[PDB]
Amino acid sequence: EKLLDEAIQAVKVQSFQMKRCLDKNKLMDALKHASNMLGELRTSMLSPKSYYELYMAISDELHYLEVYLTDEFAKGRKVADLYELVQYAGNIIPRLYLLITVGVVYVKSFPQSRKDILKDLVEMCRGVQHPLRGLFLRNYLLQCTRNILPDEGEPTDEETTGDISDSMDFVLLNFAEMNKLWVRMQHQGHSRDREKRERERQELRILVGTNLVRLSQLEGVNVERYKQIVLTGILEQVVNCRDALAQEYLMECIIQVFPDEFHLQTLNPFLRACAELHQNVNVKNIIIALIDRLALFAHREDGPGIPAEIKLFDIFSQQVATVIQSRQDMPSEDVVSLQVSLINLAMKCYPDRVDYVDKVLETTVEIFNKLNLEHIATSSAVSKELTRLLKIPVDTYNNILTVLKLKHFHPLFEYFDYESRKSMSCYVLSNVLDYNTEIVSQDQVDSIMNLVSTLIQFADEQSLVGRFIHLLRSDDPDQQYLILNTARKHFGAGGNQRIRFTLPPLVFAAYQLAFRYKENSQMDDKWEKKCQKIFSFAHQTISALIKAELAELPLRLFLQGALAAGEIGFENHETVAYEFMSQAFSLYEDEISDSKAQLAAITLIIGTFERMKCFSEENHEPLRTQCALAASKLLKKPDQGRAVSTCAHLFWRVMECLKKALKIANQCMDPSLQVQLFIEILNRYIYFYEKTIQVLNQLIQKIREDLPNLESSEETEQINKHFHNTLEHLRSR
Amino acid sequence: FGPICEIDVALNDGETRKMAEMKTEDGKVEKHYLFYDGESVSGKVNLAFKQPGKRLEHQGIRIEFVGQIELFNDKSNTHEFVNLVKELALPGELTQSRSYDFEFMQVEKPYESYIGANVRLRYFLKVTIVRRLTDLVKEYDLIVHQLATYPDVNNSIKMEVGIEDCLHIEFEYNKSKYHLKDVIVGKIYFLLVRIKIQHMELQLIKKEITGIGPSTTTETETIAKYEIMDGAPVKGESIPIRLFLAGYDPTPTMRDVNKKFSVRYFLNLVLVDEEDRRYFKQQEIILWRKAPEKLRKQR
Amino acid sequence: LVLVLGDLHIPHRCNSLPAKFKKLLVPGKIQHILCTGNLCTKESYDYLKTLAGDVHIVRGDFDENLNYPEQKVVTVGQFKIGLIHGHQVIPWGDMASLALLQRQFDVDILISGHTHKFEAFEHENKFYINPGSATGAYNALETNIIPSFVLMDIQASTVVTYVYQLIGDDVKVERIEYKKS
Repeated sequence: EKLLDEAIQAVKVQSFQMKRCLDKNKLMDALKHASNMLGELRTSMLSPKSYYELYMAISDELHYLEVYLTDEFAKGRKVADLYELVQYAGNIIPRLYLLITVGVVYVKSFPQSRKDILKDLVEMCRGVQHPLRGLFLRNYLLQCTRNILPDEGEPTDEETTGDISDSMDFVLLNFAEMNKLWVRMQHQGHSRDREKRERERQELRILVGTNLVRLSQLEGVNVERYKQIVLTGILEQVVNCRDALAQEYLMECIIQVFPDEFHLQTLNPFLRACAELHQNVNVKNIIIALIDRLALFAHREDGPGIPAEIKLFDIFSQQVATVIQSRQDMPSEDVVSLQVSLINLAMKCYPDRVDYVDKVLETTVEIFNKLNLEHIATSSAVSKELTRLLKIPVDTYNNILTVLKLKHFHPLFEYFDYESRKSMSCYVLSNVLDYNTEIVSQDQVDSIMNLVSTLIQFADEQSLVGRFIHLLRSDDPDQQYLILNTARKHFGAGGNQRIRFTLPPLVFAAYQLAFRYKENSQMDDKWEKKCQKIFSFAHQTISALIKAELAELPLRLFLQGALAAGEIGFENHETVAYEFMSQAFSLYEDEISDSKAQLAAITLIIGTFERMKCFSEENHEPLRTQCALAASKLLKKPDQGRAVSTCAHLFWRVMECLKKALKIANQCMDPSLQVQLFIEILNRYIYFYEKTIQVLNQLIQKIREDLPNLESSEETEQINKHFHNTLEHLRSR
Repeated sequence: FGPICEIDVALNDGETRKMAEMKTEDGKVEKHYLFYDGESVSGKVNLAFKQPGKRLEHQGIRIEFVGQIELFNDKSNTHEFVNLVKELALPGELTQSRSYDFEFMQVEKPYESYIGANVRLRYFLKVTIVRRLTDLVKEYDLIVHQLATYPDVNNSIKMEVGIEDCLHIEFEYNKSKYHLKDVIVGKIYFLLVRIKIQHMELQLIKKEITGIGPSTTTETETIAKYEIMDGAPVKGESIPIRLFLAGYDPTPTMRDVNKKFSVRYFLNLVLVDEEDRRYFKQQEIILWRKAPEKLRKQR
Repeated sequence: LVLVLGDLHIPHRCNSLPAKFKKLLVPGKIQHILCTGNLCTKESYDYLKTLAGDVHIVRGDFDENLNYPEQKVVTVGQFKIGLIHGHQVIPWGDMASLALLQRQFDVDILISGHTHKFEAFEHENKFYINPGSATGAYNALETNIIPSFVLMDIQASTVVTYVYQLIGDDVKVERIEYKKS
């Protein structure tokens, strides 16, 4: 490529010798230096980048020759016949570059000679037939003629000829001779360097793009003229290129430089021209740039918005499909992304209308149902494209109830991979979860279980059933139960692991419901039987824990059921609590091996039962004995002593169990533990004493000898000051 | 002793108009009075006598307008086709610078003063003072043109040429009889391109046919090699041609002057491929000088 | 700054902690966390983890996992603090029994509850806390339940208390002070 280095070398030498004669007012022989100079463009041995750098080097050095020829003519020192004087040389290239030099000045200095010379220089461009020299001189021409084209906002030196019509036909002819030669870029030179030709096509294409930027600068090109001449004239140059990359760089250049409103009404025409494109075209990026800039104008304020005539929805859909219909050998991700944009636009441009996005995703199922594709796994990129597709509808809708209220939302989820299907299902549920969803209608009640039907066949469900009590809290004095009963049935069909997390809240949701009819006790007259249904419905749900082999959870649940029965006042509640009392009694006595849990049961049973002041002593006493029976079934001593002591409150005879409590404490080995239990009998006597009396005095004396006969540790002194402080409250002085 | 008498020819209208000039042998640049057919010549032969005390005896004094062509650099066939003679003095003496008035009424000039290699057409006034042994022959060259106005018809030479299954082009010369300051405007119209063409060049080439009949010495030179094109074109390309022939200094196409030499000009469409062959096509054009005229307006 | 709450029932009786309580509680300001119980799900326990790290939990009547301790004690700086729920109490709410509970453990400070109604008093030179339900979780004995949570500042032999209760739709606060004897 050293040919290039010696090329610009001879360039400066004649560059500075022409300026030598320029300063000497030797115009004729200075152009002679330029004539021996521009004949370096005669070569074709240089790389297009190599030639491009020299061409820019030449474009700025003839610019110095231009500013010389400019100040000559501008102030009146115009050497005549230059339009013809330059036409004596042999080599074609120096002769022409001087011709444009004279030509542009003749346009500015002589307004009347505008249109005519414009119709000569551009045709004189074909005075060459090379692909490469053809490009650069005309991009050079575009630089020289950049702003001298006419317009409507024109200075009124009315000798001028030519208007915006002249400009548009001018540059379209420039657009013609550039696109044609840029395709002749593809098949020139040697055969082994087709990639070299195409990469340099990616380089000098910006030169042609400058012509298209010239188009945007024309303010006189309005919507009417553009669509009828400039667009079609471009589209004529669009359809005749018969080359992929030539078509690729151009089309995106048309959208990116031409403003939005020009592309507003070209939807039918331009995309029919897109249907005219080759199969090697990146039609995606063309429509990507389309909807990019189109949605950019749809969401820019300070204007009418989008005209009411234009229904982008159906027009896009009809022309989009034709783009699919016209194309041939097409990867899956192509149609997915276009449908993504269809979803994208139909939501953004039509937020308040929901049946529109419905149809597009309805077509999406119809597209891929007709598409003979098997069950979509995660491997191919189609998985990530349809994921991006399905992601948009849920994210975009502000109130996610509209996501749930979609009937055709369900078909989409079927075709996904198990890993993908699980991941998206918990996400869409989480969206119903992470945002506070209020009362949910029966229609969406069936939806959520249907969404559950997609997921199950984790604690995520527990979060769902956690707000289920809220999003399916209803102010109806009947229906709420059916909501819970639907949860009872369908969530019970989920399996066995889940119900341990949801029934204990669903049953209390029934308690809420049960106490909701405590509120409705005066409002309703059937609530007593409805509770009986609910307390039995609890028993049904509790029985679901039984088949789930759960033991302790129903215990307290029966206890509130006993509490709920005894507090509401519905008919037969005493036996219902009794029935539950027998249930909790039986479950405790059946299987549990450990002791502490059994301790918690009876202590919570006895605590509620004392508070359960609706069991008459015809029922209280048999249960009082059964609580005494339950305590006796234990293994270790001090635990039983606490239980029987608590049984004394059930007679509120009291001191009967107190005497037994003393007896149970007398067969322990370690003196450390037995002595505070002695105190725990004293204070127990103290409490009932203040509600029988002399037993307190003797027992205080009894612990006095029982205290000091031991070896001590950090626990001994704690009970000594405990005892002394115990005396301080008995010190009621 | 120097010359006995110097012959000096000054025309009575040797100051008018302007000068047009022509290039002579060795590239020398000689200027002689431009005339035209039907124009009279008149002047004074200043016979400046140089040697005082001596005398110039003679057998007459005359001046001859001799329009003659010399062919093949030979003096044995110097042929005068124009010969007008004015007698200035009879046999006598020259003792001083005597001015003799001469005037050849309406000198007929059937051909333009043109100079070739083996062709040399000249007009001159030869003063021949007949001395006893050596007549003082003084020559005063005079350039003359061949005038003609615009032609009635200058038809469009529109022809198809090419090489079979290799090339076929339509070249259109808008005119066929141009004058010396014309412009060749036309078009080259491709109909077939299957060759790795490197360029197209148009050569303005003269054939100087010299001699009479079989003695044909046609020297051929390319004054111009005009460039219009480069590279190998494709189907559907139109090539206007624009060539100013002013920078060529051409001579009118002279059709068999005196049946001893002719001047014809041919355009040669020369086409060269990357393998360096040349394809040529020959087309005659007539040239002719037109007028020294006030340049403006056009019919 | 230490926090006190209890009787949550996050899945059980309500949906979650009331929104205004969950903007007041933000991570960074509180250095220790204390709870009474009835989490009923790792949600509140993990939410307490988000709030701070010095978190200590005792089992309610309705929590499930067995790794949580039934009771816990702490001697932070100067004070002795006890931690229970409150279901292990005769006719829950008895004044004499709770005075006994400190008398057993000889702490300076107790936390209790299980009644879902807020209580707090100082007695026999010792001081007790019943934050109640911080989610307004229903209780059988008392119909209406008000969410309420407690925060406390201990400098030296002196703890400030701040309890926020849910009456109506606003945060109403009552302030109580304690001095270590």
